[PDB]
Amino acid sequence: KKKVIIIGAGIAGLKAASTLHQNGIQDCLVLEARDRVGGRLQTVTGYQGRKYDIGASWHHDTLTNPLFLEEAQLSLNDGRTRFVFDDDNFIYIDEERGRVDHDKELLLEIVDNEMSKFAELEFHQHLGVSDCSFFQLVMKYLLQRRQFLTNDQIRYLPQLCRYLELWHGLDWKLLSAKDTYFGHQGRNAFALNYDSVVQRIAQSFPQNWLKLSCEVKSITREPSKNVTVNCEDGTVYNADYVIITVPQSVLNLSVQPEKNLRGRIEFQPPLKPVIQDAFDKIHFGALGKVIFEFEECCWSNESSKIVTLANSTNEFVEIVRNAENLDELDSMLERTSVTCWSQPLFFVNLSKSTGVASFMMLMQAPLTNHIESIREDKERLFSFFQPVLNKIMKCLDSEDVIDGMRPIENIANANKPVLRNIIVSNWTRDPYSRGAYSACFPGDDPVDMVVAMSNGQDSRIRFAGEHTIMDGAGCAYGAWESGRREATRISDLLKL
Amino acid sequence: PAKKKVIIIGAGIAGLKAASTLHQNGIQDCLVLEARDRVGGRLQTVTGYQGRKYDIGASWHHDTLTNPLFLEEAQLSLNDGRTRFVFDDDNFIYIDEERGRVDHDKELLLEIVDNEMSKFAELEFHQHLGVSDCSFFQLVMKYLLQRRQFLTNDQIRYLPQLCRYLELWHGLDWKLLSAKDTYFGHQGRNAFALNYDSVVQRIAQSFPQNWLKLSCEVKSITREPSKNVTVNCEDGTVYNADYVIITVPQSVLNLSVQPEKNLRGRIEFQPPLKPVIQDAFDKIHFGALGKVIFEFEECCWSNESSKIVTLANSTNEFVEIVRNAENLDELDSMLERTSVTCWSQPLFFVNLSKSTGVASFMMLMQAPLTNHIESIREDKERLFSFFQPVLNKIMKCLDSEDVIDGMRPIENIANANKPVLRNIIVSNWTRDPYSRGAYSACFPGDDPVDMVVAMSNGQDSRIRFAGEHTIMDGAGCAYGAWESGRREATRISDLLKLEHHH
Ligand SMILES: Cc1cc2nc3c(=O)[nH]c(=O)nc-3n(C[C@H](O)[C@H](O)[C@H](O)COP(=O)(O)OP(=O)(O)OC[C@H]3O[C@@H](n4cnc5c(N)ncnc54)[C@H](O)[C@@H]3O)c2cc1C
Ligand SMILES: Cc1cc2nc3c(=O)[nH]c(=O)nc-3n(C[C@H](O)[C@H](O)[C@H](O)COP(=O)(O)OP(=O)(O)OC[C@H]3O[C@@H](n4cnc5c(N)ncnc54)[C@H](O)[C@@H]3O)c2cc1C
Repeated sequence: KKKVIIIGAGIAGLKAASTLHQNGIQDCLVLEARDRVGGRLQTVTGYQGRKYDIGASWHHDTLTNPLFLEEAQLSLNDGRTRFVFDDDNFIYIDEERGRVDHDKELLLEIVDNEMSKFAELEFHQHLGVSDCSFFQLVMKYLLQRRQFLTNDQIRYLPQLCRYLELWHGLDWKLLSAKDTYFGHQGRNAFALNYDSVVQRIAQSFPQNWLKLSCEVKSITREPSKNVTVNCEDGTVYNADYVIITVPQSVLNLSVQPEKNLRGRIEFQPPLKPVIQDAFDKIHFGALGKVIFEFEECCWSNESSKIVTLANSTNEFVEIVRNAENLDELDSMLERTSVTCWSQPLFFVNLSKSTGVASFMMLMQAPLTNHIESIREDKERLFSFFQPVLNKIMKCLDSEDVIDGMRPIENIANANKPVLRNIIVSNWTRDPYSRGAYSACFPGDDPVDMVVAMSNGQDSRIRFAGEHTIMDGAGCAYGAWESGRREATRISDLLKL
Repeated sequence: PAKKKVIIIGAGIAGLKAASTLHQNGIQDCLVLEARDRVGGRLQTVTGYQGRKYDIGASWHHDTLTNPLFLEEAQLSLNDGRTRFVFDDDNFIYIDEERGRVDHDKELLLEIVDNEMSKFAELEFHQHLGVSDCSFFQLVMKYLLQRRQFLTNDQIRYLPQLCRYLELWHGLDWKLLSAKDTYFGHQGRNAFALNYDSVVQRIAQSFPQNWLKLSCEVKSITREPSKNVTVNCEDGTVYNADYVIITVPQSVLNLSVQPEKNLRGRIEFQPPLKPVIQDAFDKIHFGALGKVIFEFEECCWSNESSKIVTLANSTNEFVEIVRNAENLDELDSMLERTSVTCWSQPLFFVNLSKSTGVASFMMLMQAPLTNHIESIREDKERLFSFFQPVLNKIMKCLDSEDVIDGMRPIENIANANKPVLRNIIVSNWTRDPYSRGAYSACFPGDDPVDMVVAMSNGQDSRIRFAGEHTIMDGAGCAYGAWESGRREATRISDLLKLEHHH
């Protein structure tokens, strides 16, 4: 039947089909479980046709990102704007204090810088079976350096640096301090429609290759040198090769009993031991998103980066100043319910960088699942997030946010910000994502997963996806790369 | 010919710490020979207007996460409430002559593109060797060419100027400075020594004061083949030592591998310095971080920040050139074409009023300016004229007015919010024969590791070396010198403990 069958039509599978096509391979299929292409790339339409990337949103590592360069070379030719560089001076807001960023007395970014360097030291060339929760690492720093920090620095620095949760979508007690501090190949570029990247790659191979709304339920290497793919609807396929691009979290279901779990793939012979073992040394984070769409911007556009700090206390300073050592420090902090001030929140002020009166808010586990479980209660959401939204507005030279999500406009706003809609992501609940992207807990190492994935179940069952490659690991451009990788190798093999 | 266990040449912080450690262990009959009438070497605190003191040599403790000297200081301050240092890392205020402030600018965002420029550099150099060095200037050109699609015009105009404050971490213009060694990461914040002479005297008074013998310049070090070191002061005194520890600045030691015996400071080695050692002098060179102190009557300006960098003049034509070049070679060439002014290079200014109370700026400067400015350090009114534009511009950006030359007090009452320059102090290191520059940075192609190896392994088992130029951790830095003196002395201590029964 089919020369190559690609499972999943995310950026991996799409690039893999595109490469297959580019090398002259025909009779390939792309089988996608969702009713759209793009996977964790998803541009959503909200109020008055504004568009948002509820999935991946930036090109990272833009000095070296081979996908981004590709995009830049297009913009160099047709002049149009595919991305904007929106790195900015973060505006940091504590509920009580207001703006703590760029402070003459607080100097929070400076000691943040010291803690990052402290972290790079505490790990690189020493090992010692280190690794601890990003939280544990920050406590260590606070112990070693308390003599050289003010009380406010001890209060507010540990909250400010929790902006790092939104890089992985994990709370700092779940984040590997090791993974917390990784370099970045340069500025970030906010994609002005990642769906246009998807569109570009998807229309670059025959559309009759793409079969939509077709979950795959099993894959079997009849040792007679072909691969049986069995879709859920019952259609079965005879494939020379298979490129499986299902998310890491999805593939993980393959190595547990009970196969009803939607998205799982039954492997016969099952995933070989060097594959199953890697799931122990790498996990999945829950970065989530919330879009607040306002009628029009009536707040300062000083910056597109605004992070609200979780509440901090005078007695956290005291406990720090008292502990003899880290065990005493960890133990003393034994001292509820969740609000919007209970964790850091990352707000992209789109009005400055794309001219659209909306905020793009990032959130993390454990908050992400809870907020995603109530994504349709738009009134709950307005209640939960109203406090930080007003603190933002007030620090941004505006006023409290009016709930204008159902009709009846009073006409007297003009300088009051009016919320018209909220969009929420769903990746934790969507059975075909089951989290955000690869992310490690303390004591993980992607290296095992990469190796296992990159070299295949056998020569016929291959793997692509953001979890399957070292450079750009967890990023859309790694996924992309991993695609071109598998397809290039198969292209050379078919091309006889 | 008196016999000494160890003889230390130079009473800089390598010498003093070495003497401190030797005494700490219990070694007796040691000697610190120093050519100057004072100890401290390139650490020296001077006094100016109304007794205000300034460290005209080293001012900061660097790498305070690890700097063992700093931790020693901080352990003492922890133990007695005394203020020995103050953390004075601030958010830089950047000043361009035309534009005024361009720091932390919502449109310009130079700090962020500076940061990417850093990563660009670091990506250019990694793993190892093969990489081939270049000038720091030329790298910034490379970054601009490679990245002009993603830089605004004002970014291309101003980023090159803003980043050159690295000249002031090295004392070297960006065309003299090695791209490789430029972004040498800093292990934490810095602490401004509140008197570095408190360090000097504390270490100086931790060994027998009769060991100290200032104003003796060492002019020859002769290793008798019969396992004894002869030392020759210029006053004719001759000494016999089991071990010597040379701590003269690399710039001074370099003269030993030239002829002309009469150069001030030069030591005559016999045997000559190891061919391993002579060679390392080609793979490292010397920096000229200078300093100038501007003392004003009182502080009548904004104390937003203790850190102010004035930008060398730039042009929009430069941007044009950057957009319209085809490659690095042709970019370099288009760049071709004034007389030097205060606006001809970055200048780093420390507003001590905020960090210490004292109404005085501590401005740092770099080769080639330093030597020219240091060579007119006595012509004060020439100094004032030369720095008056950047001084005035700074006061404009700090909510004050132009500076009144009040060096020759003729007085005025109607000065309450006008700044009055009372005194200008200038360093002198490039012209001091016993320093001959600041501390040694890297030229294009220099590998500082050669020196550290040739120094740290000694001329032989008895002629040893310490100093800022003789150690990896803290190279060029007072704690590098400090740790190096502990090194040679700790090793000598152990050897003499086992030396033939005691
Ligand atoms: C909130 C969020 C923000 C992010 N932001 C960024 C960012 O700014 N920059 C960045 O570089 N990356 C970002 N990422 C990560 C990026 O989205 C992913 O790395 C990328 O999409 C990887 O895609 P993939 O091709 O490996 O798999 P995907 O695109 O996730 O999925 C492969 C496809 O397989 C399909 N599939 C699953 N199970 C089955 C089955 N049983 N049968 C058939 N098909 C199946 C899925 O439906 C999916 O379409 C973000 C991720 C999240 C969640
Ligand atoms: C302007 C400036 C600013 C600086 N700022 C900092 C800073 O902020 N932080 C930092 O960590 N470092 C700083 N440094 C560097 C620091 O000052 C040096 O690393 C250090 O002080 C040098 O110590 P040393 O003991 O190796 O040499 P020195 O202190 O130079 O000691 C060498 C001694 O040898 C003597 N001598 C030379 N020839 C002979 C001879 N023939 N006979 C006898 N004696 C001789 C000299 O008189 C001198 O006393 C700065 C340097 C300069 C110039």
